[PDB]
Amino acid sequence: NAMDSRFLPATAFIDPEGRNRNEVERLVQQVVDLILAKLTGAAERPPMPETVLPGPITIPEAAATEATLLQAIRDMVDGSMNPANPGYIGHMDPMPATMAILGDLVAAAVNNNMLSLEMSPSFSRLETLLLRAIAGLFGLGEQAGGVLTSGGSLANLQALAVARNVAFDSVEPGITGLAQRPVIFASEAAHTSLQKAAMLLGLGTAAVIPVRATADSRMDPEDLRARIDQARGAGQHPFCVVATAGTTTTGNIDPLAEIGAIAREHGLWFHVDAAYGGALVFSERHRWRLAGIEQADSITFNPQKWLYVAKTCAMVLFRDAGVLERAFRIPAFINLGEIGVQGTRHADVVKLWLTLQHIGQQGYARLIDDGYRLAERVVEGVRQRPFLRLAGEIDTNIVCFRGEPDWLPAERWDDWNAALQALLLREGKIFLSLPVYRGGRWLRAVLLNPYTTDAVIDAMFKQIDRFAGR
Amino acid sequence: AMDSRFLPATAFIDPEGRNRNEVERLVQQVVDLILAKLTGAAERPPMPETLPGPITIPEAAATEATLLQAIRDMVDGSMNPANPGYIGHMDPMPATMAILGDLVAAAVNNNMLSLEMSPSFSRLETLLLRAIAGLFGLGEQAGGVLTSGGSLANLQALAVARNVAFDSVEPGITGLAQRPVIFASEAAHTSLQKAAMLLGLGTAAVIPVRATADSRMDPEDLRARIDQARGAGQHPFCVVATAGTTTTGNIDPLAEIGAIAREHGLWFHVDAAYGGALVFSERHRWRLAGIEQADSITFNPQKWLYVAKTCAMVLFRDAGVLERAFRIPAYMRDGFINLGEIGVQGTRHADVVKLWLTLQHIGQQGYARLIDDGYRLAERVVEGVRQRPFLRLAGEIDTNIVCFRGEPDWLPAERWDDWNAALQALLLREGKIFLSLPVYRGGRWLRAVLLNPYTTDAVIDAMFKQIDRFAG
Ligand SMILES: [K+]
Ligand SMILES: [K+]
Repeated sequence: NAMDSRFLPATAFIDPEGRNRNEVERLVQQVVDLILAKLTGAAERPPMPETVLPGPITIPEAAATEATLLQAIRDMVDGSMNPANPGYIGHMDPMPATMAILGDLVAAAVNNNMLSLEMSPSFSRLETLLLRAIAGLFGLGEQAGGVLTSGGSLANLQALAVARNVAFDSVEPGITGLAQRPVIFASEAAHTSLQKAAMLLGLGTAAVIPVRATADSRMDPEDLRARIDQARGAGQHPFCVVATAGTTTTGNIDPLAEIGAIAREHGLWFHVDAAYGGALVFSERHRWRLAGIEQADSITFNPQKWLYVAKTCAMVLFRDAGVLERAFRIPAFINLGEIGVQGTRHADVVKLWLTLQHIGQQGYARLIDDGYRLAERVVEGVRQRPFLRLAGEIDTNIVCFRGEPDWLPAERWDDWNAALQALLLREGKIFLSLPVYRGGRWLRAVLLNPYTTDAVIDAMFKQIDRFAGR
Repeated sequence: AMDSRFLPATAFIDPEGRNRNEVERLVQQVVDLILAKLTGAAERPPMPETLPGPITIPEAAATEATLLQAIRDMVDGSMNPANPGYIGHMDPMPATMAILGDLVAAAVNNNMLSLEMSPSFSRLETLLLRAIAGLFGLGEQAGGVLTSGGSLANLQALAVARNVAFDSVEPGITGLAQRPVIFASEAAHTSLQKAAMLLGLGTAAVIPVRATADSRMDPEDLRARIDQARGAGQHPFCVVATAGTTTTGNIDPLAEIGAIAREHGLWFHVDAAYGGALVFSERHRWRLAGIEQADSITFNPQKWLYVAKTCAMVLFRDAGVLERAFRIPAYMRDGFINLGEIGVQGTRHADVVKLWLTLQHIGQQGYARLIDDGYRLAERVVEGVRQRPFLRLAGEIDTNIVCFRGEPDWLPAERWDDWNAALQALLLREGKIFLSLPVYRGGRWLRAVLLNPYTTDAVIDAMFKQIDRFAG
């Protein structure tokens, strides 16, 4: 009735008996052609878009023309960041695997819902089985399981929610009746989704007690021990320790076995935030760096980062999946909505499973090796240059470094590194990020793009030398 | 390393064109496969024909043929809301542009975490949500963020309400000596209880207000409960009204409930996850009267605006509240606020692309027409029920949702639940018609959600003929 009417475009929906197949096929092909053109041509667009500024938006009364829509897609693509450019080396945001793109097409077309088994009969079972398999690569044991979540922040929130619920039995009565303030410990280098989660969970941001990190940005276990004693002495109630496997700024890995041993000694939930570094489970050569992770009560891991799955794709894993029934699920197989922060949720398992199959464990082991190799080339270039300083030793394919030119007052180093970052981008078409770290602005390389080469790295250093020598 | 033996030729799209031909062919095969399933969706039943073994992640790359067969299997094993007989849930066939929008989003793979990771999309999302906040009538300060589902939008609205009432961003709420509570209809969404658990309030902090026979919140009982809460030494801080209850699709009286919230100094949140779409219908939008005074609104285009999941938002009448009462005191190099700092999520998929493309292609007039046709089908179901003395309506309808059940006099009330389950199974197996069967009022009820643009009077007629045959 609506679709026959003059108030809907003939291609607004796909007629399920094929009546508008030809019109629908031509519209789809125009969008597919445009996208393939932009992506097979991605190196023609710089890593960051040229500056334009947009006016107030209006939602039209009448249907837009296919022309207007295609032009909108064109402008949206041209105005977006372009991590497919070999020069894009700044963030844990990679070009997507081909199958990941196609898996989201497939997911959106069937439009199933992870909320319940009846709404995702194929997908729910697959996600549950795949995450058991992944939990097994982490060595979490037979009872281990998890859920997919829209982002690592939600995975951290859910881990901390469970750790809180187990410590305080807070599912039904909440935590406002408490005389001792609950607190958690994390490296001073750990992700701010811990503070955001602590605020959301009613613990407040201050409940995340920072633990000293070494010169190489790894948590100091002796300091963790100190801070736990201090918390107890102050009448606080520690309930969780978060170790990070791949810190956001520097990509370093905490000493997971030692941290875990301290958490267990003190009866604290041990959560490992392996959002980035968890991908090392696919590399024989580098997997040892995660040693201790197998004793975690929970793990956060984001395939959208180092496994090249188009955003979002992240999970939280529990060593005992049964805990979600005990200390999460509200009073009322298992409909996944009941045991996640989200209810309705897009079927990320489609792009995850298709991606994992097409690249394979050996494929990831090779991508990971090549990331390390580029990273080590950056480290060597920094070592050859007295005016550059490394943040510290690297644990992953991330290198944080900055200029500390001795001919400049330190008060002007932030300006110097900001200027270098802008120049690398403008003239070298190379994007580094510029995080705040240790109270200063540092440059940050994340060597993820499979098409970044040694030549790009040598090119960056050449322009750095030219900038340094004015 | 693409040059290596260890990765398929098409694992990634070479940014200088080197595998363009191979990538095009692979992409074309999946596109053609998906179009056949969707242009052929009426041949697949609304639900798949009826356990898988443990999964193994393969060492070596899978063949393109294995991958294609996986897609075929996954689709054939999926629910199929595109079937005209799928009429059971708030889960629609996706608009064509929403499918294509997600294709575009995944291809450029930007991140809504921050402006520099989503330079065009972050500004577009902020401006579009101001525009939508304006349609809801929230005023010039109104703004919002997209979220992955309405549960997160409800979570975020209730976090902000709690933070404003208790100054809890930094110290938390463990210090409190009177328990914070919220009020909501006994018909309201369970994401309130889940949100309450997450926020540290406990599931019991959601105090249920009596609803009428038509499943609408009773403003008099809300007042009683607020009085009772304060007498019991609780601290009310928020009232949630629901515009479109999940089971029956009813709309709370937003103006009266909001008057009562404002009278008692409580945050007024409207969960318009479903019914919010009425903002695009001149003819039905009056049903939301009072919503314009809300402190916050949850709205889910993935429901009645046909945007492929997920797509939802939380809107605030004063978007500055997010800076004041949400954002943490404080990885990247205008003054614009990175959206990750003012949402529950940090990294987020660019849902704005399918939303904006869909809104433009359907337009306000298209939605008004879609909504009308939904009310027409629902009214046809209501009429069918009225004619059959063995069927009972749950109550008056407010949206395109109809909850009803068999209560046949010739069977004892104790057997009604099994009668209705068996009818639901029958409609599905014989009729190829899917109705959901929620628990409501301690009973099993049938539930029709009349969303598919291709559901016709004839589908409804067939459902009633199967019901008649079953009852005879
Ligand atoms: K150096
Ligand atoms: K009747």
